[PDB]
Amino acid sequence: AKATTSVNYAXNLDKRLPELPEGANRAQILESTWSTEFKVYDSFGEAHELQIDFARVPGEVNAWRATVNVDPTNADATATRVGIGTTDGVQNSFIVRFDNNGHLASVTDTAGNVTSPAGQVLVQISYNVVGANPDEAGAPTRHTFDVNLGEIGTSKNTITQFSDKSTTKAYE
Amino acid sequence: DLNIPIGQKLDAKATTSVNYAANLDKRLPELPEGANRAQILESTWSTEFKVYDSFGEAHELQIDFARVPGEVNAWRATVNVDPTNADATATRVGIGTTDGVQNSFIVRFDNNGHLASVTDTAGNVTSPAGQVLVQISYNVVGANPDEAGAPTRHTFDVNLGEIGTSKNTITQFSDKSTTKAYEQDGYTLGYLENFRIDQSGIITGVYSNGVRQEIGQI
Repeated sequence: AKATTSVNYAXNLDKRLPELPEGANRAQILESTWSTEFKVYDSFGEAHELQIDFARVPGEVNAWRATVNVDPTNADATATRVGIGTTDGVQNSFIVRFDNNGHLASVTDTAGNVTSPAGQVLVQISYNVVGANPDEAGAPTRHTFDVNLGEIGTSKNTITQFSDKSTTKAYE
Repeated sequence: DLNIPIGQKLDAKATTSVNYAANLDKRLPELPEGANRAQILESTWSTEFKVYDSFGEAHELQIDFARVPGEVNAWRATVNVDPTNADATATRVGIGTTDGVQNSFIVRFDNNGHLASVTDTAGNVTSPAGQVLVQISYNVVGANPDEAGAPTRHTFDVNLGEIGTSKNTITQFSDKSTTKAYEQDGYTLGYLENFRIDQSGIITGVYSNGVRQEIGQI
C-alpha cells in the first residue's frame, strides 16, 4: 500500500473492432469499447478504482480514444484529467495511435502535445480524492498518477493493436 | 539481465511466401473460342487459401482456374485477395513485378502434365526451366498510408513449383482436381506458453500460434 506513483498497461487491443457511426446507441458503443478496471491507492491508504475505456475512433484507422474515470460511479467529481505533460488545459481523454506493425506509435491528449518519436510513453492522471476523512485536505486537493503504456515500436510490456482477441489489462 | 516471461507476445509475421501446388482436371471439356458464361463455368475450378498481413489479419486469397478459350493445355488464373471486397483491395499478379499488370495470368502445361510456363498480361513470361514464382500484390485495407500517401500494399510470392516436375509443383494430370500442398510462412499474433527441451540441450519457447522459437542449448 503506497501512493501508486505508476500503473503499467500492456497486452493487445483487437484491430477488428468496428467504429461508432451516428453517435451509435448504447448497444453499439459497448460492441466497440474494450474496458479495463483496476484498483489503486492514494497517499493516505484508501482504495480507489481506475477505469479506462478503449474504443476505436470513427473515421481514423489504428487510432483509439481512451476515456479515464477514477471511481466511475462518481460522476462530475474527482474531475479526472489525463495529459502527457500539462494537466489543466486537458479533459479526461487521450487518443492513442498505432503503426502498420501493430506497435505503439503516439499518444495525443485533448490539446495538441504529442509524445516524443521514441522512448517510453507516460500519460499522467489527476483527480481530487474525497470520501470525508476526519482532518481536512482543503482546496480541491489532488493526486497525480502516471500511467505507463510501454515504449514505442515494441511489443515487450507494451500495448499492441493486432488482429486478435483483446487482452490489454493493467499490471503492477 | 534478459527476461523471458510466459505470456510474452510474438508479433505477427506477414506472409512473404506461399508454396502452393494443385492439380487441374484435364478431363474438363475444352472451351470453343467464344463460349457463354455457363460454359466457361463448367470448365473452371476455383479454390481459396489464407494469407496474413502484418497485423495478423487472415485474408482469403481466391484463385479461379478457367480454361483458355480454344487454346488447349492453357488455363487462366484470375487472382483476388478478399473476393467480397475485390475492388478496393485491387489485386495485381505479375512475374517480376506487380506494377502495370492485371490480376490474372495464364499457365501452360507440358505435354506430360507438368508445369510448362506462366505468362502474365504485361508479357512477362517465366524462363524455360527452374522454379516459377508469381508475385502477388493487393491493398491492405486497414493499413496506414505510406510516406507519400499511397494506401500501403502487402507483397508476396507464390511458388507453384519448378518447371517439369510434380509433387511440389502444380499439375494437369487427368482426373482429380484438388489442392495438393499449402505452406505459407506468415502467422498471427502469438503468446509464449511454455518451454520445451530437446534431446540435445536446445531449449525452445512455444507460442500460442504454434511458432516455436529457440533460445539456446546446454
